[PDB]
Amino acid sequence: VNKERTFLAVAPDGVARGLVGEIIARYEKKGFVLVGLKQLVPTKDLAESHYAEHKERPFFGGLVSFITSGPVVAMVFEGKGVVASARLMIGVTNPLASAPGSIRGDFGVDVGRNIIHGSDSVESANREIALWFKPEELLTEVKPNPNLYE
Amino acid sequence: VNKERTFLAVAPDGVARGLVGEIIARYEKKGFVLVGLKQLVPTKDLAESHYAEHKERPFFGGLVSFITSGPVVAMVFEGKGVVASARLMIGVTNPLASAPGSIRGDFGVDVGRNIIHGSDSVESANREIALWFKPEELLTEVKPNPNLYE
Amino acid sequence: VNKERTFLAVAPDGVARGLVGEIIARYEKKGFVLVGLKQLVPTKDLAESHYAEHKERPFFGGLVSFITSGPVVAMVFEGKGVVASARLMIGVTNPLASAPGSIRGDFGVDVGRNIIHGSDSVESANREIALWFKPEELLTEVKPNPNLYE
Amino acid sequence: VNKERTFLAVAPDGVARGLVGEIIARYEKKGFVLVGLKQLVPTKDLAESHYAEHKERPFFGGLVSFITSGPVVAMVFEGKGVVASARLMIGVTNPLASAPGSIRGDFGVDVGRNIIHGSDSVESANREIALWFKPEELLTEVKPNPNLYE
Amino acid sequence: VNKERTFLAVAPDGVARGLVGEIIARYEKKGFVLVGLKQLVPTKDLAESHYAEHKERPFFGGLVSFITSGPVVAMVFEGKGVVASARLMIGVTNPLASAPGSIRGDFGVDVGRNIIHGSDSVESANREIALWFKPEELLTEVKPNPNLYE
Amino acid sequence: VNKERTFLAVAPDGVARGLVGEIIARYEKKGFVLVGLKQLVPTKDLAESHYAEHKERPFFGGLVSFITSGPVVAMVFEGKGVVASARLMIGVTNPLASAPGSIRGDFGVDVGRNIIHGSDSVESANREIALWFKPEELLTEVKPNPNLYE
Repeated sequence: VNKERTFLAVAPDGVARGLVGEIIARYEKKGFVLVGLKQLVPTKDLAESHYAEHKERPFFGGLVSFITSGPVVAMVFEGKGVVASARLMIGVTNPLASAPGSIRGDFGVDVGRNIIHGSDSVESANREIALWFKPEELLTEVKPNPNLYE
Repeated sequence: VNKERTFLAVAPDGVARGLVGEIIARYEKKGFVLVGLKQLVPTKDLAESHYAEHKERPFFGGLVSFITSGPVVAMVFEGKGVVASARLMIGVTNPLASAPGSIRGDFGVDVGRNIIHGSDSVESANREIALWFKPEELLTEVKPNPNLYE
Repeated sequence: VNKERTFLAVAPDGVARGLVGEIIARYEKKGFVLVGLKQLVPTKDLAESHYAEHKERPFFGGLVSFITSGPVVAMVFEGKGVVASARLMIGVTNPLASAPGSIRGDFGVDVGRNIIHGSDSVESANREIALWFKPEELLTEVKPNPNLYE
Repeated sequence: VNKERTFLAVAPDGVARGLVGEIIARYEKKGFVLVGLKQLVPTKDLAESHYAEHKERPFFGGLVSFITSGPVVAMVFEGKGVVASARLMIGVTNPLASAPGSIRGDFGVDVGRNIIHGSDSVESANREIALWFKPEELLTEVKPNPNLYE
Repeated sequence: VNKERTFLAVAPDGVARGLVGEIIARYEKKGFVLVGLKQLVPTKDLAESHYAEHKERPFFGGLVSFITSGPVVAMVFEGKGVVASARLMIGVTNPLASAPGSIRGDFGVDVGRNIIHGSDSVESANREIALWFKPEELLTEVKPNPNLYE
Repeated sequence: VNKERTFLAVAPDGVARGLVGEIIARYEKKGFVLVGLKQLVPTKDLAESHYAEHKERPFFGGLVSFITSGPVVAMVFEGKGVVASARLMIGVTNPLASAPGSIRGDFGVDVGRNIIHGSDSVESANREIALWFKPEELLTEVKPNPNLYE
């Protein structure tokens, strides 16, 4: 379905470096539709749930600490295969090993400061969206450019 | 003061044409700091107050109708002389008469579809910000790049 | 009317410097629709008529000589106020005095090599189009992005 | 030989989305020389021959139908290894699986709307060029930037 | 003469903000040729002579202090009317009043941090070049793109 | 360590094609810090040592001849994993086989004219830096953007 959605968050380092518009521009050009958008400084509560998956790891605390250290730009994009597509556009965990052309490949150098996060699955996406956004904050009726899907 | 703020709104046509990231990128590069950001579909109530200034004019109704016809990306930027600066970067009322380099000059062709709106004064900016944003939605402590102001 | 059209020609120097896509991209982003397009090496006959206006001037010969010295990319764009708009985007006769943001302002330095030409009027545009293109080479039914005109 | 040539066609969806200049700009920057260029609305006849290879497949009809549904920008580029090079720059069949940096990777989301087509071989290129262009429409003497080949 | 030259210096703030390549790219695209280039941290001695013109003004000290506070990228560009042209591309003294499209117009907000300096005259250019560069550091034989001058 | 450094040289073909600013801009955006920079026309002596590794090969002479045929822009960048990172951003030996997004992938077509060179190892980097730069020409105290490393 072309109605798939994913959650993307530009971390405090991405915001601080002025990469928000550049990042949004990439997904806009790809043809994905913005369904939700907002800047905010996450609470520890939100941060702990978002990173629940790494809670057994020692670096979990560092993650939670940083994400709540400054403004975060939260977004929801809609489109066919957007979850996997968004991840490909982001690159890999290590920005230094990410290919030129991808977001982290073009702008990142440290794992601990890798600019942006994207849901790694539909289930994960579903969870994160309901975590960061209230249903009323999401576009209900969505219509991509008419030249995008056959 | 470098703490001046202005209200910018990418109208439904700007959003529909995928120009949000491109527009945000311009103000980010200029050095202005994003203090508020969110996408939404404005209510007639919000739309009528926002355009209060043209309420005696017949085109007022067309304005209100269009702004509420689709998603709008609302933003607040902070910085020295940002109100006047943002307007210069946008161009003039008629996109066709706007200089290449400005937003409307580069992307617009019709007055009725001129992509983005920016407060025309500090007083107007003050009013519009409190209209579109709740205080809790705005960044309290702001810190621009350290190489921007002497 | 939003059906106005203008003739644009990237001269041999613009082509040689690889500026064709960059130039077309500017008018595409503005919202104008490509109605005709083709690369060719103009004949002296076509060149003399195109520059008829300067035929009494001594530099007329230099113009005709250069335009026929290499490939030229001929185009027709459609849209509201496109004739005047296209000229503004091009800049002024002297590339050095053209504003940054305009085509010649960004890429030119010599009057004798000013990259591109655009009709200076509707009447001139009408004449040039019929000069460079056969009616069958022009798009009949044109439809701009639906978010461009109110 | 640096005189190799390939056929590239921006499909109706690429044209409709205003990606022509952007696409041409990529091949220009790479150093390839434009030998042929023109916009046109293909006839069913031309469309059926162009896609002859898929004529035994059921999706063949959909291909022919779409390519003839709107304007197409046809081009011929010359240069060393241009056929294989152009394909790499385009990406793979599925735009969603194409790498960021490639044309489809940056702008496409659906197989049925993958923006551009490029010959997959020299033999195929030879055939397609003679299909879309008349010999008189192609540049005879070509000269790339002098700093491109040793 | 197309052999005119001007001195351009990206101040410590321009370097710190990662705008060097972007700035050089603008003059390269314009067609001007780089005749000298180097990064360095200026001595007070060099700084005082460079700003000699403002030595009677109280802000003179602030200028000298800042330019020597970090790395500076010094460059010399050659071309027709480059001195006046370079200034137009830079913008005006107040970055906030500079037009979008110009360097300061796109990236600056404070007079005290206006990214780059360019000689304001041929005489001034002549003086500054001999101030920052040794003759052996400048290209002797220069050859612009052959499609730039008639 | 985030203090790793690598040597990058834009060959005469890269300079001649006006790609210096574009190339520097890529490494600046990545977050690497410029520690050394200068344009020069290398002597045969410098050229022979730089290419010492291929001195037993017949193409060695062609390398030395070309690098000394025109201006070269020499640079030193600092950052975590910059040596390997810079190579990834450059692409592979054959520009035609380099991925879109990488420097050679976007701008090159011939092995003998592949725009830029980057040290292939820390040891090689150490050697090349001391070859092209004098210690006094390199920045001593370096400070990347504060949002780059955790």
